[PDB]
Amino acid sequence: FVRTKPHVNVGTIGHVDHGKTTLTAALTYVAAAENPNVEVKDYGDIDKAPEERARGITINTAHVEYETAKRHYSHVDCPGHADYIKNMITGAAQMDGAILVVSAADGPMPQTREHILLARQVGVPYIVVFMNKVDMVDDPELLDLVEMEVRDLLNQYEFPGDEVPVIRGSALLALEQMHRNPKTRRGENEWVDKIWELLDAIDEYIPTPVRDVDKPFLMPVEDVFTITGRGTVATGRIERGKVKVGDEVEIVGLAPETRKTVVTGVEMHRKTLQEGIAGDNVGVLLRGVSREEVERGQVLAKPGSITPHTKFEASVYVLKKEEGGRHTGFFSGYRPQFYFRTTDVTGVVQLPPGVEMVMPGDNVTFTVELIKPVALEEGLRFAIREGGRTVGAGVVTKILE
Ligand SMILES: Nc1nc2c(ncn2[C@@H]2O[C@H](COP(=O)(O)OP(=O)(O)NP(=O)(O)O)[C@@H](O)[C@H]2O)c(=O)[nH]1
Ligand SMILES: [Mg+2]
Ligand SMILES: [N+]
Repeated sequence: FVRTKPHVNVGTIGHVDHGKTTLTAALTYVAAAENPNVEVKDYGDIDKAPEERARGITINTAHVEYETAKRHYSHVDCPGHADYIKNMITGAAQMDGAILVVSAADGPMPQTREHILLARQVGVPYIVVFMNKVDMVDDPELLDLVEMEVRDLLNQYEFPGDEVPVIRGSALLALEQMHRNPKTRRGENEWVDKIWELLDAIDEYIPTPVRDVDKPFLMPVEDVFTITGRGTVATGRIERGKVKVGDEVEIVGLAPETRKTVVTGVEMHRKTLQEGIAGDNVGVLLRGVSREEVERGQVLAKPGSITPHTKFEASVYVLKKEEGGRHTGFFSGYRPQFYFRTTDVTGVVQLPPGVEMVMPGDNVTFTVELIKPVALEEGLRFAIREGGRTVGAGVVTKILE
């Protein structure tokens, strides 16, 4: 992996079937007619898992690479199915900016809201909107109506909704055009120009993040698998610092105790790296651990730079039924799921002696006790889900134990 341009992590979010995967595929084809380094990815190359073919939806987050003239992108395509929100969050947790896909035909839908909300509670700082399937919507009035709703929906979850770029296009027709002529450059085709229009927005609207490569190494693990000839790979986006082959690193969280290992390889999009730095989306080849000894939700950290915790105080907003949350309140003993970056863990809600009940729409402080240790830190935003439903959004305010 030779690096020439700044690197940025983007991805696709939005409601089920709105066209996130098709857009992703389209992006690779369009980009590759300019930059020959870009490897094109077909629809089936992205939704490739047997279970994805079987069920006809995206299930796993896929990582595709493309590039523009200005920057190198790692793109994380997420599922929109309500049942795979867990995966969407882990994808979003790797994004420096997200492309919210919204179908012009259907308008914003329940996971349009939930994905914006969750993107925030995993720190996604910027959103561009791609209004898709415009080739099915003749009436300009609705298109304006759809934009209006999306811009306002973003304003609710504290995104500059009146400001975000909203690119109107058709992911399918661009992708069809690139299939008919892969050498199709900018300007020759109106649909392919809409993708360029999207690419331009990402280039200019989504800024390259400030990344501290001097702080202790920290990579939240998004995934773990086995490379047949090499070993166990933990993947993820390096949050800070650097990792080289030969470094001792600690696997932190989700197990009773931390374990140390030696990095024996580092790869970004299958091209081996010498070193991995903050921002990079890498695979870290770990030694002496099977894929049963590392998992999604743990972090790789500079040995002893991080202490996992189980108990904290949070400032929490409980969603209203209208925002897709609970219809009724909960008491102490409520045992929902908590999502921090790529981590997902059961915790126990313990309210203050005065507080007997927490109602939807309430802002409240309580203390949470997790059933496994996790890499936490003051100020870390998180999400609460339970019963296939996002119920709350909070932030750690004080680490207790
Ligand atoms: N007419 C039209 N159909 C489109 C367009 N983009 C996608 N579609 C169709 O919409 C369907 C869903 O597209 P897909 O990319 O799978 O959506 P998704 O958002 O990735 N779904 P999921 O939430 O499962 O990941 C497919 O049948 C696809 O062909 C478009 O621009 N125009
Ligand atoms: Mg998809
Ligand atoms: N996928």
